[PDB]
Amino acid sequence: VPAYTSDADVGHYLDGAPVAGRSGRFQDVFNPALGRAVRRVALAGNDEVERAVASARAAFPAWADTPPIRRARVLHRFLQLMNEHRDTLAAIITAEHGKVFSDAQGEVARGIDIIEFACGVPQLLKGDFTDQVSTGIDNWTMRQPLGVVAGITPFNFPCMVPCWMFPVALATGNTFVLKPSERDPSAALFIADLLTQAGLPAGVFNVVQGDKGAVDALLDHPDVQAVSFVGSTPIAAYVQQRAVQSGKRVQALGGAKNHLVVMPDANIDQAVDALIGAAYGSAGERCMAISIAVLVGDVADKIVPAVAERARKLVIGDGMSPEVEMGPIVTGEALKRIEGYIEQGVNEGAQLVVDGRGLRVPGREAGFFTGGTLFDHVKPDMRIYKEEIFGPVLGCVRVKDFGEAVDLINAHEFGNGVSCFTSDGGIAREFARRIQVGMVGINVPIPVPMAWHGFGGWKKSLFGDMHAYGEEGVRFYTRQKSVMQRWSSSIGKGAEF
Amino acid sequence: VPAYTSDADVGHYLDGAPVAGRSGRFQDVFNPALGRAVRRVALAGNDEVERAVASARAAFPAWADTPPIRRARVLHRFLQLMNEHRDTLAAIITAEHGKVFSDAQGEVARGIDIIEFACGVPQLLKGDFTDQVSTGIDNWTMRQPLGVVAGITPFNFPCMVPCWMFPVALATGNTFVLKPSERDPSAALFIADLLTQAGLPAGVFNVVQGDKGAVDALLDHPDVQAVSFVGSTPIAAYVQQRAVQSGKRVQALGGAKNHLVVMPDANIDQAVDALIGAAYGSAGERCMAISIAVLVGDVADKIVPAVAERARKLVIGDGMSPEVEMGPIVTGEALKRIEGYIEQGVNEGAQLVVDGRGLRVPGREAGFFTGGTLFDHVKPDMRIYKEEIFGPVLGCVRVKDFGEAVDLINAHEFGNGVSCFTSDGGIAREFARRIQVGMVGINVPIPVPMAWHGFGGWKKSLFGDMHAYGEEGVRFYTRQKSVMQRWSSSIGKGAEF
Amino acid sequence: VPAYTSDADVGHYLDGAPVAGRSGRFQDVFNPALGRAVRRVALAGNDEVERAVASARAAFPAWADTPPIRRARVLHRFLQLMNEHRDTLAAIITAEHGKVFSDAQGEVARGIDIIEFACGVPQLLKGDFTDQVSTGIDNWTMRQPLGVVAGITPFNFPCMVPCWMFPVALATGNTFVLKPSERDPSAALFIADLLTQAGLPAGVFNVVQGDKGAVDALLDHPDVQAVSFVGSTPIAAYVQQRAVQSGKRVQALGGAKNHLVVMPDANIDQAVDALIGAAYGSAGERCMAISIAVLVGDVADKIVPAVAERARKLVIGDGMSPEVEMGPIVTGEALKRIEGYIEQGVNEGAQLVVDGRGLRVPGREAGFFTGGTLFDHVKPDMRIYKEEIFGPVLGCVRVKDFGEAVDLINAHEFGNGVSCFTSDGGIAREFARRIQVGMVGINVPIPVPMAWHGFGGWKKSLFGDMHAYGEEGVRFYTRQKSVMQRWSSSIGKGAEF
Amino acid sequence: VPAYTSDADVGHYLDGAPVAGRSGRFQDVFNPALGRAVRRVALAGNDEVERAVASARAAFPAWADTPPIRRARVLHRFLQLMNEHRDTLAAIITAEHGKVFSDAQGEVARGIDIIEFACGVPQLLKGDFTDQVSTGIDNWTMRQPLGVVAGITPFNFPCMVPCWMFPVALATGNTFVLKPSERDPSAALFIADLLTQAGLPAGVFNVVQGDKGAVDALLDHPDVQAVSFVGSTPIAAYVQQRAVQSGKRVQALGGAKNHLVVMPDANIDQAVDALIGAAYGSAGERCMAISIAVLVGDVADKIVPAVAERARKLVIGDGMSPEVEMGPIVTGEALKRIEGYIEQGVNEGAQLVVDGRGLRVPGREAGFFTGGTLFDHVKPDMRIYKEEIFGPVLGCVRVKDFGEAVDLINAHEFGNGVSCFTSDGGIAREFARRIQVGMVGINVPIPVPMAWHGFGGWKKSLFGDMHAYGEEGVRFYTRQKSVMQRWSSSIGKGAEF
Ligand SMILES: NC(=O)c1ccc[n+]([C@@H]2O[C@H](COP(=O)([O-])OP(=O)(O)OC[C@H]3O[C@@H](n4cnc5c(N)ncnc54)[C@H](O)[C@@H]3O)[C@@H](O)[C@H]2O)c1
Repeated sequence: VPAYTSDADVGHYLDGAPVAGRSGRFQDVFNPALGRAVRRVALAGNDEVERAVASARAAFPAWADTPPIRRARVLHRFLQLMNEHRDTLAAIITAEHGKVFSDAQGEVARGIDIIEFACGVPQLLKGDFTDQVSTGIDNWTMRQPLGVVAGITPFNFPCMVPCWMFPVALATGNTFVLKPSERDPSAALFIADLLTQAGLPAGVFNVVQGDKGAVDALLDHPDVQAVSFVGSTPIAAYVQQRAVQSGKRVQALGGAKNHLVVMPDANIDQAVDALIGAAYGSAGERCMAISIAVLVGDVADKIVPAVAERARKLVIGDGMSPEVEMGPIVTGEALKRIEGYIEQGVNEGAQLVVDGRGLRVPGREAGFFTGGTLFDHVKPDMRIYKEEIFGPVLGCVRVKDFGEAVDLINAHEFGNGVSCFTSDGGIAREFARRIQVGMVGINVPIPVPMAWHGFGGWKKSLFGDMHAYGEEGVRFYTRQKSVMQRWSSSIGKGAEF
Repeated sequence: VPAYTSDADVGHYLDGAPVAGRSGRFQDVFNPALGRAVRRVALAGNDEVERAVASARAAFPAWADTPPIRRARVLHRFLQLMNEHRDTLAAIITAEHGKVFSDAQGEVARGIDIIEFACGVPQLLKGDFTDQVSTGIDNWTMRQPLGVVAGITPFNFPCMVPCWMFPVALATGNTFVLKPSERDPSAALFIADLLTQAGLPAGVFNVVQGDKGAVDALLDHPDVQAVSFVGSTPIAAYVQQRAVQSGKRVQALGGAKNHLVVMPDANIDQAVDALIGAAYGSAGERCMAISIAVLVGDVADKIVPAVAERARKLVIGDGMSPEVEMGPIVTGEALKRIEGYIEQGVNEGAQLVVDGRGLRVPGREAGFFTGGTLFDHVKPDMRIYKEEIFGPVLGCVRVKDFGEAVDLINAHEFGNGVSCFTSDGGIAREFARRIQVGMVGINVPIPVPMAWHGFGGWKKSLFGDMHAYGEEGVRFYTRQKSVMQRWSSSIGKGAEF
Repeated sequence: VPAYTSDADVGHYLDGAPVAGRSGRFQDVFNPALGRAVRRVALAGNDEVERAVASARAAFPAWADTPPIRRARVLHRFLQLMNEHRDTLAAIITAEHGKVFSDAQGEVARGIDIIEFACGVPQLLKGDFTDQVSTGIDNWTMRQPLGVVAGITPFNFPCMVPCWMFPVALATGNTFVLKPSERDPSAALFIADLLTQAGLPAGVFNVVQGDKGAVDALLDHPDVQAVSFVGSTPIAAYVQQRAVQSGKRVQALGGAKNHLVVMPDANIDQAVDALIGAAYGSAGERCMAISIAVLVGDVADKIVPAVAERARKLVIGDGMSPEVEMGPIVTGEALKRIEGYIEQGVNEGAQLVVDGRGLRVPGREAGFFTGGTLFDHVKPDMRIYKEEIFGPVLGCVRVKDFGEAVDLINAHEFGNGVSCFTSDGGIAREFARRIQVGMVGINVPIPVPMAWHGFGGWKKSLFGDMHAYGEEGVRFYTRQKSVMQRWSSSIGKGAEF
Repeated sequence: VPAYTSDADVGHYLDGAPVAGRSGRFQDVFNPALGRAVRRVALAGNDEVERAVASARAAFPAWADTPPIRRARVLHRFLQLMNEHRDTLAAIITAEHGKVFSDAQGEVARGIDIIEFACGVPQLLKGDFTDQVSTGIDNWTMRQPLGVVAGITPFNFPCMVPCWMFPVALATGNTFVLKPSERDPSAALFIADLLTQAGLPAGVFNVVQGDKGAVDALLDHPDVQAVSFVGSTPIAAYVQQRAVQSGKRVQALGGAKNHLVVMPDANIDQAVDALIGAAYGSAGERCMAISIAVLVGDVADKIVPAVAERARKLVIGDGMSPEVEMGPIVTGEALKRIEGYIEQGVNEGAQLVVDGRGLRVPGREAGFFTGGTLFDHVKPDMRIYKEEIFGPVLGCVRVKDFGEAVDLINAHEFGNGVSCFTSDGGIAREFARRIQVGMVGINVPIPVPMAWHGFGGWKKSLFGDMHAYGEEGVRFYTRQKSVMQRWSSSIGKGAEF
């Protein structure tokens, strides 16, 4: 599969067709491996957002009246098409985001998993029927679609996060307007085209490109019923407040600071492999990336020297090269912020075991590249421990026993993911049932739940009370109706009745 | 059972014991049938709210560690005690609220139904277990309690609405702080005493009396996790906004304007009986009360003359008299507001078929009594159609056919309850699946769902995305955790392993 | 699509490849439209059955260890292949069975529906997890595959009935041996080939052709765990007895005698259309075919004259002709038995309104053709009312009111399907909740439940206690295991633990 | 609580009242601690069985028409009564069965748990409702009662096993006829009296005493729909065959041979305590009793010497003495058979570490008493390993590693219960998912599942395909009905419609 190249402007999607921007405002889109802009993306105004919402509202009733099995068959055709063109989408993601090609393939596969789950929506839409609640009265419940829903997605997963939202929403009978991240929008348009090739009626799925202005226009529109958001914690709080102020259902996912605990009885080699992978995959630009390593007892001297040796030997380069393990950062501002965090960590007393600054890649000297960074003797009061770096920086914190590690983890402001490596059943049971984290792994560095369970963190990692996809996602996109029924005597109509 | 009389001050409940107020501010509590104050209720300050929250937080961990079956057994003993003392509670409710004694007995029975449902919580807390999601990895989910939750309840159901909230919350493993309506608080204290007699540990259930100040103190406290509110629409919106601003889970129920549709093929006598009962039970002080009668075709001339004849013959008096069908209004200000609504309805062109103003009850001349009021030829642009009166006022709106009635109902701002009387299966099916209302009745004037389904309206009748009690109530009070587990080889420990 | 022609012998399927018979015994296979044999089918001995069972048992462990999502993906590829080659399978079914081409297409579509449901097996295999049943003890359940299962299918649905069984059994992790009807076996082999093209491992699905001897060999084999059977009532009882005697799980479906009730307030034209279709589709060779019309009140004179007029105008001929509505009978012996039933009905006093005997089709004079037959004034004591004819014969029974019809239906020995045509809600509710029939239709002549509900009749129509496909089908193919877990203190291993 | 004494004849229960026997045949009932008969029990003939079945069939329709919530309230009152009189029932059980008083109290508590689960039947009877399966068609399922069901129970649990059956059957809407064990029938009558005091209508619950003749009369009766049986394997197979031959739903539970595995990393003291308790509680007369101890590696020398030391120090005497840990055997024939098994074990080469024969209890010299017996070096080919002794006999089998123990357990003919003691997570996971046993314990000697999961073994331990109580028990007592509904246009009735 050849590398993705294109210079045309990136527009919006409306009525089952691409449309060029009309506001006159554009933003450059960079190739991170080259360090220069390659195309532009239009920034939609209020009128284009209103046009997309009107199209979705016009399309909603007929799509809602469609039986769920036919909607599932449309999603089945879309799944076939997605399996057909996975390499092209992965190449687009590598070109714009900058991750490794195999990582993009894995992201596409993870989105296809959610689509596979959504294909079975007739089973998921079962209501409850109760007969003879009193003498001659029956009572049953069902769930019905809301209307027009909106989704706002980040840059690090331009394909998987939209697949967390739109398949289930379309399966339950809603219409969707998507606002992708402006740093890598092309994938969204690609997906929309595939949705049109699968037989989806026009207006059911629309795309608008833009920034904070388009988000505010979406949040203020009275014809929008629900909002799903994925991003950082402050923006999630702002989105939740503004959407609740206008009377909408909101779910918003925030940031993370994920810990991995190594017990004295853990497998050392597997723990080192897990730490390396989960800390330096995709250059640490994942919500489930491990950023703090908690070392218990005397295993620290068996972990830090090994991990450092693996950190210096990472292969860094262009994402389309097969042997490359880590790609560049998305933008230069993010790279500068990561370097500032490293400088702050050095200034506040943490030991800099491995320094990744000042990296030059041959043939990619202008790319936004950096090396892996490893700290030691990190303290809870340091800024590199409390704040989210979102880069290839790993810190090590040493504790005396299991209870100290549990208390340290429970005191953090984030509750997204946690992992523990051990061979003892009782320790695993107590850690699983005592930790204040939404997603827990036992010898699993990145515990992303399956498509039929749902994704969601605790504390400041989630604003709302429902999770993404799964049965939680099904319930978020529908509203419950109850019906109580009885009849009187029919002898009036005739003796036969 | 004798009438309830008492002159002691009404205080708060803390640590399994009543406590007198310490702020120094009190509010009078009236007997509506007599028209004069009979006791006082203390208004808690910020310090007393903080004390209650601290007690609940101290009690939370041990109660959460208790197995669900033992919590269910505590609730079972509480159910036995509630069945033992139902008449005393009903007499208290009649004395303070002013409803008929049989109506109070029905309210207590409806609360006991929710307690009966909550007794079966071990079945409801089943998680999902999946084996071999990949080779050697298992994945399971569970739901865990939130912590300290708060409930805010209105005056019209001083017993049933608190039973919508605290039984399920206690069954799932939370601690509860209740803020009852200050117009009739005594019942809450009674319930708390019963909860202590059933073996509930101290601090798990606390009561604070007060007003907007106590509500703000509860909404601002950082140790409170969830808020449940029942009341009018503006206060519900205010509560939701203020609680979301501090990062809490919120559910808030608002007002209503319930319609009943009479089709040309309906049973006339049963329709008249249903209209009379559902419009003039409890003096129209119910969220599920019918306030608009929609008459289709030529049945209007068969409905209005009959209903009016029943409206003039209502027996009105003190709630403890067995023959009385309707009691007084809760306060004199509410009576004045209802009379103002009647005057407005006369001024705007509606025909006043039956006028209930200027009623004097022999022996209860100082009571807040009023008669039944019936309007005719009500239009959608009138204020008596758009706004909630919350009194014994019924208006009649005439339409030409089924579609006009459906369009009229779907254009209202409220979506709480709706009813339709017919003998045709297709009309019932289309009405049930097309109406934009949360709770639907077919020949059922007041379609309150069963304890295992849940209570909730649509549009401006509910702020949030979860319903009260049932599985929705169970999910509102818990948070989901996912666990993924795997193990490595054990050959290192020995050849036997 | 051309008509299907082939003269090769029909063999068995083993280890992912066709195999020729080795017993030396064959049976002729007829083309019903031509009236002559066109090919042969081998009849397997005991050794070939044992070979198939051994292959399935050898393949079972690896297939059971496969994660459910990969099995679902194999079924997804099989679904794609089935959608690709539906017309060829329909042509084969028309050539051997003799039904109309559109009817065969509908049968293939109905099987594809069950495959679509089975593709979502990871959701269906969720167990129950409960935490802290007592202090420190957890309890969870799961369902695991049985092993080798066997299926026995009739002639009238050579594709749909096997799809009732093998997709769910393969999804839950079992291996399958199929014994198709010897009258039309080719479709089974076709399906097996498709299953091999989708990536199914060898030995997971095997086919053996034969007769009572092969069935007895399957029922006596100690390595077979479960048996599913579809056929007539006496054979179902025999199969259940013989399989239970050897300690196996059994489900067996029997015969039917389906009634349709016409109320005085029903739509006459729609009732006539439903009666014609459900009585003369596929020449009455369906378990859900309507064979008795129950007429209530004075509607009989509006039903019998119309239906008869439609019965004389049926177009009968070769199944590949587009304008043909009814095809021939499967064999000449069945045609002779149907004619004997008609003669018996004439002899016992029923009025022969329309006689279908003595039919000659131009160009198909040797085919097993017969016309539609209509009786009137049928009594419960007649043999044409009590016994199943399984042909294009419809009888009419007149009753006075609703209760008489209900009592008549509840006294029959069969309980498979029932239908009622009315416009009254109360009558529909009472009929649905009072009738002693497994499958009920309100204005639906053939109420076959959806893929996510399950298929099953009552009384003599089913031997066992579980239904086919759906959650019932999932539970039939799995066994439940419970696990209770606890751990002791880990302080012995170290102070850190 | 005083010891239970009574000399009146034990009769049957009919129409909510005790009735004396009329056949003229009686059987003596022994006090095992005294060794002499104390009363008689009548053995019902065919006519009395027919009378009980007729009474149940007469009572069935009204009980089935009762709403489930009222049936649940009847069960709630019964639960209150059972909690009130638990000590009297325990004393009766101790007097007739001969177990320790605390053991009888535990049995009563375990039955009360099942009653508590059954009190929540309205939630469990939820059907599935699906809207718009096609355009204008809805489909929903429900479950309805079967009719008259019969239960047959053993001697070792005269209270708990009947509570496995009749509460769920009554909750789902059936009528029950009970055939208790003739060795200790009084408890059944006691329970029936309590059921009458709770408001149960007459004829819903009937009791018949007897033996094989009464069982055959029950199995042959055409008005009985379902049979539940608990007992030994040969009788279970006979009952299943005879009940299937007459077309009934059957579930039958058989015998057991439960193994406990001790790993080298297990806690030695806790393992010894578990072995002693689970092997010598209730004199080994439990289906979940541990009869084989599997010792892996070098732990055998740390287990056998300790266990033997505990086996010689057991306190044996009358069950009403507080300090007694083990009571006598139920009959003298059972004691003789146990002694014969011990003699056979000595003859076939097993080492008799501890011999319990020749025991004399001071003051109870005529009682059917025996001591604890411990064998060592037991082989799979011995009769004491393959056959069920059902007494206080424990054998020890030594294996080399984990795989040998798993292979040994999987080769047995019984699959009821299994336990494994270890501190390693991976070993526990592999043992739980690989063992061919229905009920599994990790560090739990007796893994009886909770009331909301269900009880059932595998292989020769269960005949049928459904388990006892839980959702399996709910599904066994009900049959599923499907309803598909649609309506035509209503414009014919009028323009308004
Ligand atoms: N949707 C439902 O299920 C439901 C049920 C019952 C009643 N209601 C509604 O309740 C209303 C009648 O009850 P009410 O008159 O007691 O309602 P309300 O709005 O006064 O709510 C009562 C509660 O809110 C508190 N409250 C009142 N004003 C407040 C303020 N400004 N700030 C903060 N807290 C404040 C009170 O102290 C009390 O605890 C009607 O509108 C009726 O429709 C709704």
